[PDB]
Amino acid sequence: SIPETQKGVIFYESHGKLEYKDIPVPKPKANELLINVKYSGVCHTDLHAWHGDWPLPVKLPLVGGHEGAGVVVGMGENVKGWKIGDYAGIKWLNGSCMACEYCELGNESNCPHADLSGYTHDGSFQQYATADAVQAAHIPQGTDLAQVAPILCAGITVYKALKSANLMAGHWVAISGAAGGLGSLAVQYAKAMGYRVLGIDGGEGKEELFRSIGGEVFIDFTKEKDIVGAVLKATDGGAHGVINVSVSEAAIEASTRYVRANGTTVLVGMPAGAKCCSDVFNQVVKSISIVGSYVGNRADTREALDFFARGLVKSPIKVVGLSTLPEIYEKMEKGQIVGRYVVDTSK
Amino acid sequence: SIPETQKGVIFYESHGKLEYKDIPVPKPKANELLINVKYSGVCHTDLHAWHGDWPLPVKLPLVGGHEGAGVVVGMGENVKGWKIGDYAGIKWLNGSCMACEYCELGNESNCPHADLSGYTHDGSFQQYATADAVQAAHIPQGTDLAQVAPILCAGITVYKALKSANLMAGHWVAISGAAGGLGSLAVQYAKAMGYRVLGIDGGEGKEELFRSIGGEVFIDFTKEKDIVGAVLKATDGGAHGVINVSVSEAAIEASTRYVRANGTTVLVGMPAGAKCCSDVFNQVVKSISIVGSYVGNRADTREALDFFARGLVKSPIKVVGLSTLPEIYEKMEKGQIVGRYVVDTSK
Amino acid sequence: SIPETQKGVIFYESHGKLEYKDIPVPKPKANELLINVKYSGVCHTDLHAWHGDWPLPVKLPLVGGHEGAGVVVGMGENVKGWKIGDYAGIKWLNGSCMACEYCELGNESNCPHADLSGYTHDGSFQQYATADAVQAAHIPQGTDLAQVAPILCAGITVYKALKSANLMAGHWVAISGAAGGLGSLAVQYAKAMGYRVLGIDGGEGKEELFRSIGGEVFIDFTKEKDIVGAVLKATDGGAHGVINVSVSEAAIEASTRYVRANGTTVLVGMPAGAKCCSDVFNQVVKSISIVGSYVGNRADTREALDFFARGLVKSPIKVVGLSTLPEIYEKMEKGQIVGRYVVDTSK
Amino acid sequence: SIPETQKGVIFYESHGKLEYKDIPVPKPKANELLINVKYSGVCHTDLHAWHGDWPLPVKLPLVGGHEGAGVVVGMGENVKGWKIGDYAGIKWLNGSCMACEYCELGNESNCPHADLSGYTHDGSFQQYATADAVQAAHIPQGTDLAQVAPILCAGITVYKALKSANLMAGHWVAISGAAGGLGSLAVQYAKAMGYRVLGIDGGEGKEELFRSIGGEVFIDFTKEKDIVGAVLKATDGGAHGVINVSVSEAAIEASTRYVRANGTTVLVGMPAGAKCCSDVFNQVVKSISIVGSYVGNRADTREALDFFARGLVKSPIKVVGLSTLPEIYEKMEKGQIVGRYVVDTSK
Ligand SMILES: NC(=O)c1ccc[n+]([C@@H]2O[C@H](COP(=O)(O)OP(=O)(O)OC[C@H]3O[C@@H](n4c(I)nc5c(N)ncnc54)[C@H](O)[C@@H]3O)[C@@H](O)[C@H]2O)c1
Ligand SMILES: NC(=O)c1ccc[n+]([C@@H]2O[C@H](COP(=O)(O)OP(=O)(O)OC[C@H]3O[C@@H](n4c(I)nc5c(N)ncnc54)[C@H](O)[C@@H]3O)[C@@H](O)[C@H]2O)c1
Ligand SMILES: [Zn+2]
Ligand SMILES: [Zn+2]
Ligand SMILES: [Zn+2]
Ligand SMILES: [Zn+2]
Ligand SMILES: [Zn+2]
Ligand SMILES: [Zn+2]
Ligand SMILES: [Zn+2]
Ligand SMILES: [Zn+2]
Repeated sequence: SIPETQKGVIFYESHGKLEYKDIPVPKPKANELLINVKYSGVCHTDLHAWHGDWPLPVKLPLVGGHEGAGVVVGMGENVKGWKIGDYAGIKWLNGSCMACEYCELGNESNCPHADLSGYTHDGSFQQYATADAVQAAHIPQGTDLAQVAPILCAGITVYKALKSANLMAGHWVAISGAAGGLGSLAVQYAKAMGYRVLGIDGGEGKEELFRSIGGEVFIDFTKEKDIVGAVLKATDGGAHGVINVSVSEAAIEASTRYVRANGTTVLVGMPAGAKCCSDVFNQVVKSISIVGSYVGNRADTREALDFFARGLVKSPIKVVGLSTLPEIYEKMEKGQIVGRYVVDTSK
Repeated sequence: SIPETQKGVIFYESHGKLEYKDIPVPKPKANELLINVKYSGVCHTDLHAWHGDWPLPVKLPLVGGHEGAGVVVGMGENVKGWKIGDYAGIKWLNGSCMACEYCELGNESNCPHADLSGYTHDGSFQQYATADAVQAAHIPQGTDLAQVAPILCAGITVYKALKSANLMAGHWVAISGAAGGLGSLAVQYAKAMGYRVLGIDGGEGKEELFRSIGGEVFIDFTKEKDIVGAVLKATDGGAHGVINVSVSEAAIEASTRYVRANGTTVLVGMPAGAKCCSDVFNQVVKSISIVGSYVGNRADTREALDFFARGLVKSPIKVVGLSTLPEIYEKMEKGQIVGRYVVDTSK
Repeated sequence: SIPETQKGVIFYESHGKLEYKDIPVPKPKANELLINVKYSGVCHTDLHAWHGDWPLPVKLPLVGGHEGAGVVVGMGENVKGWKIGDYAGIKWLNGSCMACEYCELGNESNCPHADLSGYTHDGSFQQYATADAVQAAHIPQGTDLAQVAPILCAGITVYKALKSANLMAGHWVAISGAAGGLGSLAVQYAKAMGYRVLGIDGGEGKEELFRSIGGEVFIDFTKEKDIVGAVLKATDGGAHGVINVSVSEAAIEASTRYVRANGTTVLVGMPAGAKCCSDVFNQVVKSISIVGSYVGNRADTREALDFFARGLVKSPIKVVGLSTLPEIYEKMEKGQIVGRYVVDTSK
Repeated sequence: SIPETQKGVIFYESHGKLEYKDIPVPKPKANELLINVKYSGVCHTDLHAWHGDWPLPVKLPLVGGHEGAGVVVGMGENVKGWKIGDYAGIKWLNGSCMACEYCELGNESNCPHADLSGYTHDGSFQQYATADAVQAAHIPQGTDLAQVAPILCAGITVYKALKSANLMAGHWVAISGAAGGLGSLAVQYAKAMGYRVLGIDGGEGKEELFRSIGGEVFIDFTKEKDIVGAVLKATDGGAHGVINVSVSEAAIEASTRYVRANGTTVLVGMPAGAKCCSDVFNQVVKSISIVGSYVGNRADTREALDFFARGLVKSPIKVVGLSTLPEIYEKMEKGQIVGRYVVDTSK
């Protein structure tokens, strides 16, 4: 039935050797599911984590990963709306307190008692993982789990960021980083949501990917000397919305400056040490809003998966073995990635 | 009955001598009210107009003023909803194209063809002024035009800001510089809107004043030094809303750090150099929004006036002669202005 | 160059003979466009005007029409944002006071002094008509004025209704009578807005049509009899939004019962007798809203036109001569109107 | 410690004899708290329940009551954020599934698996009761429990109904039934929320109560022949909001007809067999919304109690013995009640 030993990728100090090795299988707590993870998307977040790019410390030794699509093989005595066999999703937000003002308003990700997969809780870069039963993602039977894996962070994230840009069907959204993990999903969520899509990315056939997945206007940051100008021109006065999913502080500076007056620039990506600076005068006069968006809630999860089920968004994924995570991380830190890598935990 | 000559305050160069001289009485176009301004507010926005600072062309020869309280004394053929004897207010936004995206959404401020009182259009620093009938404030019968005049820029601006903060009755709002100028007004609207009010200011008896006008908690920048810590403590986790009257980089920056999760920190004035630098991490992790808020539209205005009608918002004013005006510009170009000054267009 | 005499369609009594006779060309006031209407829509609202049904005074002698597509051929002095040669649209709401609570909130429809095309103001059933410049639609260059004309009442009404339904991309919307008239248009906007579309209609091949225009599920009133049950089943718990084109008491009433919890059921047309009876229990227990939705404001309009610009909303039209008009009123006063009729003001 | 026997009021068939007798103390389930209830507000809902006024059946034999303010003396092994001694509130919504689309959106009351205090779950008309630990109301230590008891249904209910009327500080709200249990709280919530308050009730010193608790304009339905007229007059065109907490189908008819254009009428009260009927034309033309509101959620609970803690709302209560519930019910069915009766479970 349930083994005692499994394989994971784990590091013991920040930015230290990523070890592919045999580790213990974790036991569920009363609130938690034990999931046999079949695939895990790899999120740029997981790299920031390994590098120690963020002001919060990770749990060491840490098993990373937070886009885990697997099966429920065990559960706590306190878990309720779950059967053995159900498919489950391990997300960034392993678990919230579900008892504070924030969790009550559906801003579960902002709970100060938040427990995070691939940071403070052993994640989905292993064959077996634990996750809060209340927060976990109900994945419909029959879902190709390799394909859905990225909806679990990149998908819910950009979906919720779009809602928070307060667009309307027919308005322009500019996706900053349109070819990355988060970017190529945002592009589709946004087409599905009725927006006109402009994409800023750059690199080999990054454009091609963008066209193939429904985007309308592409601006290549490798070639366009005046990004702002192009956006302003392409959208006749600026993006009603901007979704910053680059890992560029620069790209973020620009997003403050090509967003439409009365528009909204959303911050999603979180580059090392990054500040968003904008001129006060300019932001006031133009009544521009700059909004931080942090993953999503359960309702965001249910909605975001519904888009995948209907077939309207689909990550451009390559499936490689878990034991190849050091390679994905090298590829990712060079922005070579066209969409998403998901790891098979069998290899 | 309607004069031909009038007294007013006008210049011929950027930073030219300010001529309290006689000038022609303007004739209203078919779309305008002609207004006999009895009192006008004076703020620093008028200073920057004079100085020729801000980017785009002033209209020389210019009569300044954008806070005009008067009586409709004449009107064009096209005018509707206005009677001779109605009390009218001349705001920053005098008129707009009424035929663009921005205008239609009640964001006329952001019109490409915006006509600006005391800038592109001769303003309230004169006995008789013209104004697009459609934007002009409908001051209610039985409003003291001296006491109401400053409300036409500061009051409405501050009311719009509080809406831009997007709070509900019972949420804490934090107002920087809360006892000086825009602050006092802010505090009073906030209170009248059901918000719990935290004030930050410093100096001779400002705490007393702040209490006397509805302020709940006062944080003293002279005697406290972990502002963030004390705002957090007092509001049990941060301020749902912030209005940033004081515009030091540091005061704004701190807002991003004492603002509650999912809260909104609002940028207000027209400061000609200030930057807002938010840590991307912290802004994303706490789901914070930084909303630039400009001048109110016609609905903002009617609403801001209704609270003042109800006796709920008062400004201490100091009434001196229009003839005295240059003296007051001159005191503003240093900083010898103690308080909120209203000009009497008869003296 | 601009004629003095013109042809138009005018009456002298409530339900009088409809004179296709020559009439003076109206002169625009300083606030108006003079428009050479090339095509006008014809709906039943024009029928009730003629008939003298609705409560308050028609303006005899009257030229009907409220769906006018033309070119700006002249303008008053006050007009802004308009050029000769611009294509313009004459809607139900022609002009308003622009100086009341209602006007300022973009709810001009509800103005006490609302000037209504083909009612209080001679409308689009004529070669040349005048219209308040501020409300007139800005039809984009490169729009076929025949195909666009009906969108000026039905299209916008139907677009506003869907907003009044307050749905998000991926929510089910249920549209009654979905293949006839307002329905087809509704369906197409809904689809273009990201909504999943359920249609209810009945009769000869309406299901086919409905599919051909984006409809997802079709519920056939001929062949099904637990409508509520089938709407519930198909939408897995009810329709987040309902647009009630068909106005039988029963069709509306049912809406309150197939609408999802927290959902919104929208009332649209101008039916001169219909009642909406909701069970208070059921409306309270399912937190249902019943929102009356009227004609779109200037922003509703610019948005509704932009979808049609993009090729996403088409109406089958049938173009017959303005001279032919009374025949069509006459067919409307019974119900011999097969489809959506547009008048050519040259023939 | 915890007795095995206690006293309750219980009936065995609908509208049957209300028995004051010795009953078993209930055992908590894993999810639940066992509360020693000290006081229970009595809600008109509890009467509708005993009479069988509503289309859903009660649990028989039923212990009524759903505004229970007491102490936590025991709890399930699965309960988490609770200590023995905490004060707890039993509300209408004993418990939701907390796992469906609705519960996720914070519309917990609309869960189809909803378990209801004083209908499907033994309520607070007894010394000891069970209640879901996740839904239960955290009452701050030191709260006078007799006074807070009504916040638990009447308070959260009207608070949430006001939010759902979408008013702004300065708009008029008309409370229909301003002197009843729900009414006198709505009046205060609304003053606290910055609205102008108009009240419709009637009966001995019902006005007096209204004045004493902060209401501005009272219209007595015992004396005013034209209620609509008076409201229209009193608020200069109608209530931006209406909160129907009468138990009159009539009063509800009127509320559809004195609500401001663009305003919102909220249905809260649920008289036997009641329909809300409104003219379609009138509701469309005026873009009026009619919205059902069903108690509140946890966040509504936390907010609503915060208003009581700050001292801004206070039920006008008489405290009598539980054993006197047949008398309260007789008084209530004659609309003699000026505010609220709370039952002491010691007598
Ligand atoms: N806030 C959240 O809830 C959240 C959720 C999930 C992920 N994230 C964060 O979003 C960021 C991106 O994660 P990702 O998984 O999409 O990154 P990726 O590496 O897969 O792709 C990023 C894209 O950025 C483009 N990009 C870059 I680097 N610089 C750019 C520039 N200057 N302009 C446009 N595109 C750029 C690259 O080409 C790449 O496609 C990371 O900081 C990650 O922590 C935030
Ligand atoms: N929907 C909900 O979430 C919810 C929550 C709590 C209570 N309720 C419902 O609200 C209704 C009122 O409950 P209550 O506890 O306030 O009722 P009350 O008896 O204490 O006072 C009701 C008032 O109605 C006045 N009233 C009446 I009877 N007819 C009136 C009329 N025609 N005009 C004005 N006031 C009227 C009476 O004078 C009384 O003060 C009941 O149907 C109850 O089920 C609904
Ligand atoms: Zn929490
Ligand atoms: Zn992630
Ligand atoms: Zn000013
Ligand atoms: Zn404009
Ligand atoms: Zn029409
Ligand atoms: Zn008006
Ligand atoms: Zn539920
Ligand atoms: Zn109740």
